[PDB]
Amino acid sequence: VTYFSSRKGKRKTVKAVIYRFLRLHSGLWLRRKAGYKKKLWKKTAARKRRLREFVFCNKTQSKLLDKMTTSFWKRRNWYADDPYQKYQDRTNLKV
Amino acid sequence: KFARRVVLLSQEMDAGLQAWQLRQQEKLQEEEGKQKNALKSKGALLQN
Amino acid sequence: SKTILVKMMSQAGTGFSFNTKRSRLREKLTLLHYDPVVKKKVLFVEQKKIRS
Amino acid sequence: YRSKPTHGIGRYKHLVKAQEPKKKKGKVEVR
Amino acid sequence: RLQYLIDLGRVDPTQPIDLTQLVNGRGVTIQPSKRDYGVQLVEEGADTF
Amino acid sequence: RRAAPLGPMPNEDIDVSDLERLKKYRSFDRYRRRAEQEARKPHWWRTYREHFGEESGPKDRVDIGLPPPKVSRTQQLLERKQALRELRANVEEERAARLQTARIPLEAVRAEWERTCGPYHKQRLAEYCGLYRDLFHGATFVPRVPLHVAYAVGEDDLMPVYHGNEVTPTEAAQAPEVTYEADEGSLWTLLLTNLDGHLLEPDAEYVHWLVTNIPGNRVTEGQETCPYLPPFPARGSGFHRFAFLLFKQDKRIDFSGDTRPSPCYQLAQRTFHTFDFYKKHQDAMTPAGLAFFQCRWDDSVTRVFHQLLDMREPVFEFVRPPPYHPKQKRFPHRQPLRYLDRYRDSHEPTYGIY
Amino acid sequence: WHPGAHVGLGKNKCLYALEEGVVRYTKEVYVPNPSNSEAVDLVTRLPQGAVLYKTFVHVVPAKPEGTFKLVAML
Amino acid sequence: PVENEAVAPEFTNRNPRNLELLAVARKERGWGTVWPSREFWHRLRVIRTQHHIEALVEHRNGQVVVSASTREWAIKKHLYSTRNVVACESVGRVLAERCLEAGINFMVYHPTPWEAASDSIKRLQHAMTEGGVVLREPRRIYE
Amino acid sequence: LASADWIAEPVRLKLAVKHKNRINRSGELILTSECSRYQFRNLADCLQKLRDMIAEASQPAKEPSREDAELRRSRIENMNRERLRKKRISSA
RNA sequence: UCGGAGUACAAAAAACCCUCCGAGUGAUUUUAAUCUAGACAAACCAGUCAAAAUAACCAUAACAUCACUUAUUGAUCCAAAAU
Ligand SMILES: [K+]
Ligand SMILES: [Mg+2]
Ligand SMILES: [Mg+2]
Ligand SMILES: [Mg+2]
Ligand SMILES: [Mg+2]
Repeated sequence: VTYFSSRKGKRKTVKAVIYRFLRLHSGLWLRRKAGYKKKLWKKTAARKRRLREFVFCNKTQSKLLDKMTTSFWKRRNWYADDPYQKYQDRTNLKV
Repeated sequence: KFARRVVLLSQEMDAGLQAWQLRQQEKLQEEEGKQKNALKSKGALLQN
Repeated sequence: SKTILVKMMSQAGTGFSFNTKRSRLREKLTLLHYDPVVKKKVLFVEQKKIRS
Repeated sequence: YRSKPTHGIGRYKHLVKAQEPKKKKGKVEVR
Repeated sequence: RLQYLIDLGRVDPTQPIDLTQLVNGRGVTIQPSKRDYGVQLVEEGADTF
Repeated sequence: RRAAPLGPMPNEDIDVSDLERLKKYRSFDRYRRRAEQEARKPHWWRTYREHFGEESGPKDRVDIGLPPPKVSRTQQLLERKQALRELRANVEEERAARLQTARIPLEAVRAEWERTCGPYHKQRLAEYCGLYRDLFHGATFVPRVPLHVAYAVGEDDLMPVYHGNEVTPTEAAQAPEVTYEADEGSLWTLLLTNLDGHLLEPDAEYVHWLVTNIPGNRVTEGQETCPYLPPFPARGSGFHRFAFLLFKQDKRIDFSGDTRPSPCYQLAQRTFHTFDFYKKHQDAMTPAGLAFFQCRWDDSVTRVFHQLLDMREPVFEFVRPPPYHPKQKRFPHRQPLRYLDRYRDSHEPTYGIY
Repeated sequence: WHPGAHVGLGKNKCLYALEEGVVRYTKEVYVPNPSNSEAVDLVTRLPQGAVLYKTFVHVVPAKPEGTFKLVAML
Repeated sequence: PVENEAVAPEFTNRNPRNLELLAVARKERGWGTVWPSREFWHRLRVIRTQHHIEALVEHRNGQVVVSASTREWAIKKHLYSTRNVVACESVGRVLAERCLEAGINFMVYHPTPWEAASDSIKRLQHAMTEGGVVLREPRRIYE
Repeated sequence: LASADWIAEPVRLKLAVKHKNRINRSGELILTSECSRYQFRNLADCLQKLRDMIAEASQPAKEPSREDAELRRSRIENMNRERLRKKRISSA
């Protein structure tokens, strides 16, 4: 991670994170299971179903990815016909 | 402060003992209530 | 004895393929799978050889 | 469990005989 | 919010309302750079409109 | 730290040594019969019957009923055997029995079953359905005298009411008829009650029919106390149980405190407690018969609330408890994307300052 | 531990509760499935005075199936 | 207002068979390692002693509801022998009538594999089917 | 329902036969919806539901039938109670 | 690298260039679906079970089996094939 770039002096981002993660506005990150396209005939029906499901990331991983990406990707976006648009905000969270 | 603790501890043990005695009487008084609340068994005693 | 992995295409016209392990000395295999596209059991035949 | 009074309630191997299986190499009418 | 703006005089129904009047009324903020194509109307307060 | 068992071990009676001498089971059906007999004993360890509601185990049932008829076993033993030998010697019966071609007079068996073991079989039917629990609590009675209740539905069709049957309210719109064998030397009392169906109180039961001082068999000639009312179960909660109770009384008892008005339609006046009712007149009356049927909702119930009871029809519904979910964590770990949908309050999107 | 009342059994011999309630452990008799040749053979050779005993896991239900509520009074 | 219109918000039904007849009561699912499975409301228990034939209908609590056996004097005097194939038919027909009288229309029968092919049991169930009693209890709603 | 003159006479009576469970004591047909939070959508659902009730009742040839799990036991419990009803003797 | 037994005596975990057995796949047909409550396990990545519901077929049918059954296996990127 380049904290200070040599051209503008701002903070750069890691393009590896954005190509394989989705950030909801609540802070939660979204990812695909590892190995969901490798050797499907070998795995059982239940195992294939589990590997094809989106999963969340814990606090340390979520905190790690927030320091690897700039503030542009944490903004609030209103996409047209976005399937994840209803998951952006948390609700009924009693902490 | 020590004296008040002695009084407090002595009363709780005495109060706890009284509660157990009340429950024992309550259990016995409840048992006789069931006997004095059912119906007169006619059964085979009608022909006896 | 080595087995062969072949891909079987549905005979119902829909595009649905699942791989099955088959013995090499055996001839062409034909099974009765259940493709969700038609929601009914249809005939499946061996089409291609992928992995040994 | 060991310490429980109901230990060994499922004991059955002492009711039936050992019934030694007829091994392929040990198959012999030992009378 | 559209009802809220009218009651406080932020915008007026006598004059036609378009995107420009909403911006001058501080109702919504549009950033053309961030791939914004305008304002979409939602039905959150359709009952009390 | 081994402990000493609190009682005898199950398989300690048999000798471990000399296995060949002990005879084996040799069958699987013998083990099941032996296992089931062993499963009903009161073992000192924890058993399935202890935790799964054996209804307080052994209960000292209080018997309040007519004494059993006096029958001589010595004479009965000889006559029963003598009758069997005549049937045994019939060659034609052996011809049919061997060729697996014979039938029995089921109607004849029904008549004799009622006289011989009918009272005992009906006793456990009432206990299974909890009639005694909701009427006399722990007390129980044996239906010594047979009782028959039938409903006139068509021109000649007759719907019977047996123990634990199911009768539609349409068949029960009209008053039924009761037939039982009794000499003209005593009095009888008939009571029909709705055990479940009371609205305000859950521990009370309604009364649909009550006839006092019935002279012998003729029910109609007896004094009438509460007029007949068709069953009115709620549309939601179905299968209400209605029980016919027959009481035998020694003397003419003054049943005037329980008198109801002739056009009685106030359900507040139909509140009844059989245990309380039987408490007052325990000395005179004695239960002798029983017959109960199930009853669900139908179209004929609707007119009862409107025309007869002048009441808006109440409708219930079976409501299950809401599903259980764990406490929501701020950062769900390895959970599907649908984890947020479980705790969503409404599927309609809600906007804030926007 | 063999499964008991309101307790399932997975393909990997794990016990999972089927109804919400209190877990209880119990020693009961064992009557094997007749189609299981190995188990029925063991029962056959037992002496007449003996019965197999096994431990079981039960879940006594706590919440009732449901309740009736007034939804409309027409 | 109208004193007759007072209705409690929650209605309590004390009839034990109300949930069973609505197919909403809980079946004791589970076991699997033992036999017979105890997932039923009513079970038909047929016992063939060397002298008498006894058929039972049992609830899951262990109680017996309706029983029809050759040991009864009512059925004994009408049968030639209590240990025939005809005797099982008489037991089946008598129990079938009593079950209808008792309101029990559904029950579960789990026969032993060799008893399922036995001549008496095969024709015993035939009497039950024509007697009005139907096996294969209805599936629980929201099981 | 009786005074609703925007529906035909055969249609008006068929609604009472099929939807007699929703008919109030005073003859007031009651329809209720609880789907959406906005009352505009709730009212729209009721009107659309009312159209479907009238449309299927309006057609004389519209008489669909279906078989359900509860129907099987309903027929059996109805068939069983007819076994006891077959006796025909003089009644009260 | 992966599994079983002892060391690790009774919930779990627990080491050594410690003591002994194995696995890097076959045989067969019952060719084993979609969707979702709740949990075991775990640093992470991974692994496991699973009611209800829908479809399939006795027209109210989901555990592929056997060989100590437990191990019979490989992440991204990238490449090839119909997608
Ligand atoms: K009630
Ligand atoms: Mg913006
Ligand atoms: Mg854990
Ligand atoms: Mg299922
Ligand atoms: Mg790389």
